[PDB]
Amino acid sequence: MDIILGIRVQDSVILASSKAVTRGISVLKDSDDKTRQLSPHTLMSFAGEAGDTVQFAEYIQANIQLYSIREDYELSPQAVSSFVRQELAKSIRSRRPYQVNVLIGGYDKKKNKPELYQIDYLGTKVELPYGAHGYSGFYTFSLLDHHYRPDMTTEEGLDLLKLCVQELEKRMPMDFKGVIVKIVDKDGIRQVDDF
Amino acid sequence: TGYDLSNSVFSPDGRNFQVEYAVKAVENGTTSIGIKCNDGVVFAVEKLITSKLLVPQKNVKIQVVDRHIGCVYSGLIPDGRHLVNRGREEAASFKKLYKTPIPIPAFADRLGQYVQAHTLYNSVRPFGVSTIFGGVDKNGAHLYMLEPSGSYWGYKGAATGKGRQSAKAELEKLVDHHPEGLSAREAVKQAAKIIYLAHEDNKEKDFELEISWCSLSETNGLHKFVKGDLLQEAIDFAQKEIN
Amino acid sequence: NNYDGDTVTFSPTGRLFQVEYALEAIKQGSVTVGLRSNTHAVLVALKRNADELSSYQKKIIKCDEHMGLSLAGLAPDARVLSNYLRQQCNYSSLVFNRKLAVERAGHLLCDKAQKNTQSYGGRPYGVGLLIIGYDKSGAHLLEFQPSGNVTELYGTAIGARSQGAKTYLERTLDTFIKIDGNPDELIKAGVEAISQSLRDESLTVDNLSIAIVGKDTPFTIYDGEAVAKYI
Amino acid sequence: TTIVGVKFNNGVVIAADTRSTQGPIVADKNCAKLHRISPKIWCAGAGTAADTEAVTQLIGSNIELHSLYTSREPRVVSALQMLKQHLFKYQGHIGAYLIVAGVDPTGSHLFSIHAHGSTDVGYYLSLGSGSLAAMAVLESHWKQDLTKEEAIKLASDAIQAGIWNDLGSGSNVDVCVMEIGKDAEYLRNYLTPNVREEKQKSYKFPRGTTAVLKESIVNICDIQEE
Amino acid sequence: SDPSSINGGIVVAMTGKDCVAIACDLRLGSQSLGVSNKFEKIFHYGHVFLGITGLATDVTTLNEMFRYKTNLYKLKEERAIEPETFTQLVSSSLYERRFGPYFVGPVVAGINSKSGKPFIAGFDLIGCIDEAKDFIVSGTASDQLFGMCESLYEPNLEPEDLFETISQALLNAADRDALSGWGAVVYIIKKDEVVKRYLKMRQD
Amino acid sequence: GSRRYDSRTTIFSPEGRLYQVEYALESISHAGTAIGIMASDGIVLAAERKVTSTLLEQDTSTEKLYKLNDKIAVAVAGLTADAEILINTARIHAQNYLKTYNEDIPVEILVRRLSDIKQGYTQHGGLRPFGVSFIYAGYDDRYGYQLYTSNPSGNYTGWKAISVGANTSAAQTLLQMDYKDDMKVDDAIELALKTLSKTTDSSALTYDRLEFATIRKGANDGEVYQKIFKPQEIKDILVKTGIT
Amino acid sequence: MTDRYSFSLTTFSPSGKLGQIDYALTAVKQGVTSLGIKATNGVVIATEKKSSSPLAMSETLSKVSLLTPDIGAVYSGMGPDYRVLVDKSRKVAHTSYKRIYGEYPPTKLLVSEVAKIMQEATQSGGVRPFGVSLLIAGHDEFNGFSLYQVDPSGSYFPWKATAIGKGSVAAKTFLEKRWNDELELEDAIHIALLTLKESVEGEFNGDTIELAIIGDENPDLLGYTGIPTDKGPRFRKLTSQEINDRLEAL
Amino acid sequence: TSIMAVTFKDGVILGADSRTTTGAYIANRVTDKLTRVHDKIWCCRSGSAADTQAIADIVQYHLELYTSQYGTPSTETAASVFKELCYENKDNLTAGIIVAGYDDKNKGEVYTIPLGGSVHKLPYAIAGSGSTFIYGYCDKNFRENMSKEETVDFIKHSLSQAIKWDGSSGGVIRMVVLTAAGVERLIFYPDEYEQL
Amino acid sequence: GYDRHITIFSPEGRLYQVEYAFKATNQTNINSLAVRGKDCTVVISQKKVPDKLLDPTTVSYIFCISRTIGMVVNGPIPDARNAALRAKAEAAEFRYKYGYDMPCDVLAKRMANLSQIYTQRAYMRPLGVILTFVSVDEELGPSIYKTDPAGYYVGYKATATGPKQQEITTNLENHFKKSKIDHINEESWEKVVEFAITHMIDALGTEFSKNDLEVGVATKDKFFTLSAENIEERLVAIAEQ
Ligand SMILES: [Cl-]
Ligand SMILES: [Mg+2]
Ligand SMILES: [Mg+2]
Ligand SMILES: [Mg+2]
Ligand SMILES: [Mg+2]
Ligand SMILES: [Mg+2]
Ligand SMILES: [Mg+2]
Repeated sequence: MDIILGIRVQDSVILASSKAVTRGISVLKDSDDKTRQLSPHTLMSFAGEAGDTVQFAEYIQANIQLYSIREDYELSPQAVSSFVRQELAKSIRSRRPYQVNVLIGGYDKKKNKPELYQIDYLGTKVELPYGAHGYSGFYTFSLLDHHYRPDMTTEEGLDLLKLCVQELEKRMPMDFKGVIVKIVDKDGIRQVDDF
Repeated sequence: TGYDLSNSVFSPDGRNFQVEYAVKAVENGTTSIGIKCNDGVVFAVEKLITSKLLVPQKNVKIQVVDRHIGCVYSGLIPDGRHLVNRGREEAASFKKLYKTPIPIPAFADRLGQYVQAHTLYNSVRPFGVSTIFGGVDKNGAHLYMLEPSGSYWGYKGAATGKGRQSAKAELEKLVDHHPEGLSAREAVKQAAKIIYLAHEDNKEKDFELEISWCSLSETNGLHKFVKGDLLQEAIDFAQKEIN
Repeated sequence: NNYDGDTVTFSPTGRLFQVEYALEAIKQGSVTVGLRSNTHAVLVALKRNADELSSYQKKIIKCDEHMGLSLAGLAPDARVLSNYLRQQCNYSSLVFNRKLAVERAGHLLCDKAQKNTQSYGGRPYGVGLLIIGYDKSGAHLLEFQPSGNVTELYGTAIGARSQGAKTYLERTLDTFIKIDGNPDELIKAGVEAISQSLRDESLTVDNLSIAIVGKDTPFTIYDGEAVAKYI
Repeated sequence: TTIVGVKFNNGVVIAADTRSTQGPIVADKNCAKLHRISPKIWCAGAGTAADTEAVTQLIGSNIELHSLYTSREPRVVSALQMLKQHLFKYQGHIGAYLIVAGVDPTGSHLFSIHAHGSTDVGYYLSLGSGSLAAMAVLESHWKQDLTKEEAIKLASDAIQAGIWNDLGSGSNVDVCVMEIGKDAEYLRNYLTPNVREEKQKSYKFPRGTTAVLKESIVNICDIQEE
Repeated sequence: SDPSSINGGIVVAMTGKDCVAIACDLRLGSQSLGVSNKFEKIFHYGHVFLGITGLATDVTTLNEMFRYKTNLYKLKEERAIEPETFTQLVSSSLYERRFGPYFVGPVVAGINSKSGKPFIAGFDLIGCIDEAKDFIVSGTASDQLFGMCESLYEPNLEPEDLFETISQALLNAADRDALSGWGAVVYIIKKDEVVKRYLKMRQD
Repeated sequence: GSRRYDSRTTIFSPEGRLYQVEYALESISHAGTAIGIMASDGIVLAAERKVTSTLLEQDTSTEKLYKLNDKIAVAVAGLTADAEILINTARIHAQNYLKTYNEDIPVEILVRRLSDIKQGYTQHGGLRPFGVSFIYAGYDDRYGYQLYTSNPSGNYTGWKAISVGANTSAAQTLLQMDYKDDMKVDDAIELALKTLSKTTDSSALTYDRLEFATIRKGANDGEVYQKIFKPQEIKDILVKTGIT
Repeated sequence: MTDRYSFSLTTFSPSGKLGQIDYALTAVKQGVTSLGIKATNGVVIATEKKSSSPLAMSETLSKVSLLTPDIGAVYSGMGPDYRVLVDKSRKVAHTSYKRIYGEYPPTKLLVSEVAKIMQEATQSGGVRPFGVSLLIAGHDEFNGFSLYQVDPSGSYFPWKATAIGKGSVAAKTFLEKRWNDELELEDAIHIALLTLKESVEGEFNGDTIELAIIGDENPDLLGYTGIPTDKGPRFRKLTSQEINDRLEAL
Repeated sequence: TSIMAVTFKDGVILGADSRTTTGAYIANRVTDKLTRVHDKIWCCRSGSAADTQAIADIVQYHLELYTSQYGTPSTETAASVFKELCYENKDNLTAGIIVAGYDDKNKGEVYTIPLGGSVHKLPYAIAGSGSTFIYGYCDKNFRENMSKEETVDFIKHSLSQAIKWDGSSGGVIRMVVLTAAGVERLIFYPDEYEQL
Repeated sequence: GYDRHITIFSPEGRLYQVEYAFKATNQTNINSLAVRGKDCTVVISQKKVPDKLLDPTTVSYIFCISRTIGMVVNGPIPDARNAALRAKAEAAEFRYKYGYDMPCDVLAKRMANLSQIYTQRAYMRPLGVILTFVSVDEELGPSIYKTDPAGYYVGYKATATGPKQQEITTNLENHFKKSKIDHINEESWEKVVEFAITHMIDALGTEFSKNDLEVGVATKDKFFTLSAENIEERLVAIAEQ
């Protein structure tokens, strides 16, 4: 559970997350989905220490779902990201912090804009056109810095994402067993089943 | 009215009726006394034999605190035990911190403050006992008597319970006839007599005499129960005086 | 009257009515007898049923190998107090490798009951207890009242019509105290004592409950056909 | 940091340098190290600068409330007792090293306090990294029955020794004189022996030297009417 | 490992004639990796400006904390907080975390609305106040900034001259620091107008 | 013990009413009337100060209208001291929300929170309830302009126009008569003052006996402005509407 | 033990009255008269030193109290209740303000804190309300001079001038005729002494009257020199002699 | 530090040097290590200056409160209070205290409380870093029931040697005399005791 | 009518439990008097030992609170000792925290504050006592400060407490009306005690033996009580002129 990438194009946010889970010297699973839907138009991917990642993600999910029911209203991606950041900033000075890095990809229905937020385990939040955690950015950012436009289509974003994964697969020592790719737009969240 | 329904309420007189009602429970109890002698103190109590089935000399009433203090009380016996348990905790913490055994005046105030605290709130009931206690410390012999209000003074002789008036009169004679003082062995004899004389107020049932003493010369300043020959000698002296 | 609303209130004559009302619950309870010699101590209890389909309410509770009691009044209060005695007996054994003296057990029960008579919110215990035991000073019998008063006796009885058994034991005092080294005869004296408190009903096989403890006898309870011998 | 305290005829004087440092870098060249606990009780602090300021303010606040409660002017022994018990409780973790001085109805007083909560009495004291340089001067020139003028001179000379010889100390000398039956006189920058010389060159730039991408007015005003 | 240099960044403030200036770089990084070139480190509450360097999560947390507190202040006091008062509030708030501190280097800048007096102040991570007349510096290139400010600064500079001085102090300091740069902002603050200028600089 | 002196503030009557809530509402019925009117382009808050004095410093005085944040204000009817306790709690809640989500708190969420605090005092704790009724005037980007009221029971409801305090029966009838949905702020200002002028127990309605506030998008472009009226400004609007 | 009175002792009656607050106001009515007058360049607060015995030293009993260097207080009603409120008010000025902002609170906010404490004694468990009404005079930079009244309920109101206690109704009428927005501090003191004479039966002099002002900064009362911005307290208690001097020009 | 207390015919005398060090720097050369906890009950302090001052202040408080309730405390009682604080907080304290006092009933008494918080009643006691060098001298020269003048000489000579060899000890020799006659302070300067 | 049982306001704005606590104050039927000299403060109180079985040495209403502060109490002995213990604890704590001896007036204020709390909090009853604190304060000199169940306190030139307080008060008032000073102009405390006893004799109209009185004296740095023989010497001097 180490690779997560995100890219915000014209009308959508695309999140790509690796499928591998390793216990010791053995790869236990090659189809793991490192993501949770927080609301119909907000998706969060995650990576960090074993256990903490899913526990934190599900805890956030429960809280946003609770808010949605109470107010009969979907929080904006910005509001959700701020809530998540505070929880991590809270957590870093706890007895045992939650070692979890996240990307939040959401489509704001009010502003009609896609939004990508990158938050690390310290509670360091930034809004970006594209982002990553760990070492993923070391391999991929030079390609994204070169090819990225803000007026890219979803299809062009997927093609640039394929190039990023290919570079990861070439130069990265670990085998991460490919990625699951999900798109967040005005119509909601869907998974690209062939990548 | 209604001032007597709740503890710690001042009546228009400035009285705490609940404490005064606790005194009634004390006045209902058996007679207990204390006598201050030349180098110590003597305690004695009337134990009513309600039935033949009571095992003689087993239901002990006088209680020791630390190793140098004796305590006896009249009224609600459980309340007295509760007070002595506290007294024992107070004496232990004093000795723990200061090393020396608790002085009698110091011990008297510890009991006094605790009993007084049970007159401050409506969530507790006052103590239904008057406690006579004392012993020997570094400054000599001390005898005290403590009431339900928390009030206590030092005494030459003390008495409480149903036959307190009779006992007091007897104690007053001893004070007048012995300004130089009374010996420990004499005080034991006199204590037996006074309980026997005070038993006229409880003449329906027969009773059992119980005596204890702390004396610098006779008990090395430690609290001990009067047993065997010395107890019988005191009983004989007492029986001779009533006839 | 105006002074019986709670345990924290003395009456004008210095009485505690809630404690007296708790004492009344014991008088409504079924009769139980206690007596001892110099070698053994015995409990005899008349158990009470709800109706003919029901069981007979147990009256005797074991506290340790050398100690136990019988109850009269609120049974759940006896369970609380007997549980406390079990713990205290057990604390003495585990910490000091020492069997708890019966006299000390009585002092502990007195103090526990007393706290419920001086504080607001609580209530007095609504049960009376007869504690028998054999310790380093021989056989013992104690009577517990929820006022806090605990008394060591040769023999006694508590519950409804207990006065009849108590008078009998007061007559028989010189006889039953001398029954040393004969458990069956001591029990007989107890069964004869409790018989002085019966009216209309008699001692049957599921009605009678007996317990005994002594010199070389652990605290054991007899019920059912084990007491037919004494009927 | 160099701080000293000196007793004299009818009172006490304290003094300090004005350099605060973060490692080898000078953070502030004119720092104020003479703190007021109460009008006539002043203290100077060495060690962790935030701790010396915080502990002085806290005890100063409680001293003020105590003074109002008792209808009496605050005493130096009270400030001392409150400071030491606070510092002792925190077992040296509050890194405050103070010289406390003042006048009160009892007289004039001078004490030092360690961070772990130990205190000392003396006629002359010094604390901080330059305390050895200062104490050398004090041990050479101190005498009994000093006048006000002699004490101020001795105190400032002791700080100067720290300024010139200790790298942890520098810039200016601050002084506060507390005399019996008088207002305490705080003499900020009593000596100024370290003014920077004029530079060889002016480094004022021509306007338009810096490249600019965007300009905009920042709205600092509240939401407007109409 | 060192929390005060993980993310990098710098802030500098200066006083001039009837004006103050405060400036900062725009970089946020994860040690060697540059993450954001739009991470502004200067915030304002009414007319009082606060720059914060150090650990980025604490920068964001403290901004939110001081917005929180200055908003309550305003509702109760019925007036905007002044630079002198806010400085004490920052100090108090930092010291309350004495043994678990925010890893930051805050810098206050502003003009008192009643006296018209220019004001700047700096703090260490635990609350100690540095109230300099001339300039305050903070961040991973504070040594560099001290060097620039000490030589470039002169008192009583006019607003547009102060802009050039503080800009050149920031830029050249940042270009000698690996963890600072990636853009820069300068605020020029007068009693009732504030101008914000983004500077062009090298992007390495 | 202590039970003897317990009034038992959180019990039902045989009819299923909460004694203390009902009696608190009786208290509030003697408080100065406060009115809220919602228009398409803003909200008006108008309230009557209780029998004042000439020596009262009006320009620094506040007993009726309070600011919770930049978007939300309240009008008070009842015990002023009780209100300030709740007002400060609401101010904190608004800032807690803003810190957490980085967005201004929606009006209803603030109202529900305060109303829940009132509710708690009626169900547990054995304490007397807050003798306060609020009118909430606020704006957010979900529902726009909103009026709410809450009372000591902790029940709250939404309104186009509403009154609390004294003579609410008379006031509500007058508002129900003249209120229309397409009404504007300037019209609502007039309606509020006219209603107070007719319902007041005083001889005449003057500037020194009033507190007034508006919430307008009459702030330069897409944003909202709160205006707590000054004594001279209340005097001017009284002349403009033709009451003095 | 334990405080088992966890329920309110002040409750609404069927008519909507809070009895204990009304009764606390009645206790205030029985109290000795105290007043306050605000001038353009200051505020004055005054009261009678009703000595319980001539053997008592009435100088040791301070009815007018310094809360901060720029804020003072006086009362009518129960003296002991006032004394403990002054202790709490002095402390809260530090704990909830000075230790946070490094400066003393403005008058209105300190009043607000005192009011809150008095409100809580009206709702919290097992307590009665305070049996005092306070008059708090003060100055701060941005609000200028101010005068506030605080009642047992916790309600507070700002005044140009007012009176509380025994003869407050007559005194307030007297103040309405004399007050204007152009009064100088010495004029306000003169009016205060005139007003206070009406409610006093016996001796009327500097030893039986207690009077303080919030006015100009007093650098002579600061206790130290050297800091220009620190100019001294605005609160000053007038001496017995200073009062008598103004009673000759009465 | 060099401290000692010595019982004699008329009572007890406490003795001490005046040097406090931070490493090799003498932070105070005129320290008063003889500390009053009650009128005629004093103590000599060694170890952490912070700890021993804190302890002594607490003891002074306890004995002041004791006196208000129960009258003058015995020296044994004072030693017991010292011990309770030192024993129960042994993990967090570095304190070596000698307690000395005069009763009329008991006369002069000396109690030493070393690091662990144990108590030892002795005719005389020595403690502090400098005491190591005078175990031989003090054992050979101490007699019971000495005169005031003899006891002063014994302490003066003993602490002189402790000062001579121990770098952590020095300055003036302070002494406090506890008898029926009252409390007397003595001081002896280097020029006096160095030539002994 | 539960407003009379606990410390809440009656319709008249009164606290009846406080008023009834004042009445308990006179339950002992003892009168006390306090006066100030030049260098001292003297307090005298009647001593009545009605029972022959009592140890008269233990019968006392004068307390040594600290080395400098003395306290005489008017009221029942249980509440008196309650107040005495608390005052001793407060005085000792003060010295530990603030590094100097607690002043007489500061202790009086503290005990007065504690008493105020009992008049406001329902669960605590007032103590039925009046406390007269005496000392020679290092700043204020000879000091008399008295506290009551209402939580009221004030300093005094002289004062009297008990059933016949008015007679003693007027007697003292008349003397100070003559002398026109705030104290007894006398060098020795012995003569100040003689003044105090003489004026109590005049005011009450009763003669005293050595066992009928109890005397406390405050001087600089100590407060002490006189023995019966010390009082006898005082009574002899009074009779011989
Ligand atoms: Cl207090
Ligand atoms: Mg990040
Ligand atoms: Mg330590
Ligand atoms: Mg760079
Ligand atoms: Mg680069
Ligand atoms: Mg040496
Ligand atoms: Mg009360």
